[PDB]
Amino acid sequence: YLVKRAKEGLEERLAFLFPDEEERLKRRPEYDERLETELQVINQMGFPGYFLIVMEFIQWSKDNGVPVGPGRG
Amino acid sequence: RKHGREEISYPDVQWQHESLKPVLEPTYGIILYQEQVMQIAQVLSGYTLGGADMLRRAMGKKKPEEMAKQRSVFAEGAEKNGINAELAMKIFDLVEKFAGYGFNKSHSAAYALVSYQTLWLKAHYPAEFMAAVMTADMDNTEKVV
Repeated sequence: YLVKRAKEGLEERLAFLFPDEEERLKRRPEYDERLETELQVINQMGFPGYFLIVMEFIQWSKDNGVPVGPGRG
Repeated sequence: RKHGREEISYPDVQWQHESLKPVLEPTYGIILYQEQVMQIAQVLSGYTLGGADMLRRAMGKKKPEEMAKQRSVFAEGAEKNGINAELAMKIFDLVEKFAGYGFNKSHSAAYALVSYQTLWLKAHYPAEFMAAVMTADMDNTEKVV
């Protein structure tokens, strides 16, 4: 579930950051490789519930009227 | 070094290597960050990401035994990448000096983004924002003044 929402969240960001699809393809591999390298450590350390709680929490507070500060450690 | 009053080096006049240039570019060859410590171990000496984080951690503690081992791994790691050994070790001494002051770039950046947002707003629509600034310090007469 995390892998899915993260790959697909990255797809939103990618189209916002690089709205030229030619450039998005050439700039993309670095991000996918970084994404899966991180994904591997998160899953193999065994925290997927934790990340899910927090992502949902952060999103919901954006949808509704909670601005969140820059802090994230 | 930013304004051409001294030659820019990557990072030092003697102890520099051109592979450090993309890492140190934005800071004019000055080792400022925790994350630069880690990028230098990646690029110069071929560390794993996790072993790189362990070096920066060992640099925070500053312990006797600790360094001695990594000091050796970091020497033969640079040798294996064809980078000069004495250069690699003398750069390690500078990394260790600056690691003591090294601030967390990722922590600085998250907050600095918010500073830039308050900066852009003030420049482009700086009335409402100022009103908000006044509300933030509303009860203080001195600050309001």
